[PDB]
Amino acid sequence: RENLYFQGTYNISVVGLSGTEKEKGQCGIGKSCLCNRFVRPSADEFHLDHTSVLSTSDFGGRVVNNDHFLYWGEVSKMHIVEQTEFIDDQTFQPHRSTALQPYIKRAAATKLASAEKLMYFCTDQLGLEQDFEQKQMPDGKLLVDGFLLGIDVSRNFDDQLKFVSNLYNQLAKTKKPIVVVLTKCDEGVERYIRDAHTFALSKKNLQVVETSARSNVNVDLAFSTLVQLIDK
Ligand SMILES: Nc1nc2c(ncn2[C@@H]2O[C@H](COP(=O)(O)OP(=O)(O)NP(=O)(O)O)[C@@H](O)[C@H]2O)c(=O)[nH]1
Ligand SMILES: [Mg+2]
Ligand SMILES: [Mg+2]
Repeated sequence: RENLYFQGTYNISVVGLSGTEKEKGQCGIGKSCLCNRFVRPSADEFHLDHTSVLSTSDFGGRVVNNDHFLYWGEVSKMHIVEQTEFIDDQTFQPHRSTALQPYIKRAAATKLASAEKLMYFCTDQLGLEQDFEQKQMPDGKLLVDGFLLGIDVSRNFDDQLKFVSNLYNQLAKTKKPIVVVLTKCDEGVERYIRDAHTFALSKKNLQVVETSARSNVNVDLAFSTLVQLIDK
């Protein structure tokens, strides 16, 4: 409720350039690794490799649950979702392509009902979910409180930033708090970092947190920064 000092639970959606392997140059922008390091930061539980190329069976399992988002779990309360795009492992087109909103619209969704969705660990889990802990997304539904807007600044960047700008506009229409997160800063390019900062400075009170999921720098800070903004 709006009158409370701390709302106590925070549903955070992590978004950024997403699509086919080709649209990502066979290299995603860092959403999954950011989420993974936040929710389960131990070396034993952190995976650098989280493919979004899935079989129809993987896509229809209870972890993916016919969604283009993943429930990464609960941090203790913060519930973490990654908005992405899953492609078929034979046709290489998005799962349910004809039925889908474009990513920018999909990713800006603030009501995320996926009943009996299980928490995601890794693509190994998929269709083998009995082999992992089975934690369900709360209430089968999340009302998004805020967004982390990811930008890969590591060494086609200008097209990424164009996409980020269009995605930002969709997010801003929600009137939900947004924090820009620069990802893979352990390999960061100063020109890219500078351009990302210029973009965020063009907006009203848009903070930028510089992160590395790989080196485990500023991951908690990115999320805490958003939680603080949510409660303002
Ligand atoms: N150097 C470096 N590489 C990283 C970092 N985070 C992720 N990566 C690399 O970038 C790859 C893609 O990261 P990933 O988190 O899966 O991206 P994504 O945005 O989830 N991709 P998708 O759009 O497919 O869901 C990883 O497999 C890893 O090689 C980081 O902090 N530093
Ligand atoms: Mg991912
Ligand atoms: Mg409040």
